[PDB]
Amino acid sequence: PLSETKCTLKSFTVEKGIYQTSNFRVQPTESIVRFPNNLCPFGEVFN
Amino acid sequence: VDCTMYICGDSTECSNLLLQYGSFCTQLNRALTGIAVEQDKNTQEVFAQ
Repeated sequence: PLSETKCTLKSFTVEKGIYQTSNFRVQPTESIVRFPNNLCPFGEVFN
Repeated sequence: VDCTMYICGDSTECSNLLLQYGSFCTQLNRALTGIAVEQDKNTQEVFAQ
């Protein structure tokens, strides 16, 4: 995280202070598909 | 305001194209930071003399 700011100032000298390096994001663990709790009568057609 | 995320929600398909407009993404941050930096200079000189 220190090296990425020096690429923002383009300089090898980094003046005393606070600099804003590229943002970070939290990333998703998993997908959650949810559909409510008919059925097609394939037991009534095929059987 | 993060241009990359604002314009392109979390998606590289849009993120790639944004690279073609160059500094438009960054220089806004430079503008906003330019504001927010001095916003404390205002309060600096007004209240703390």
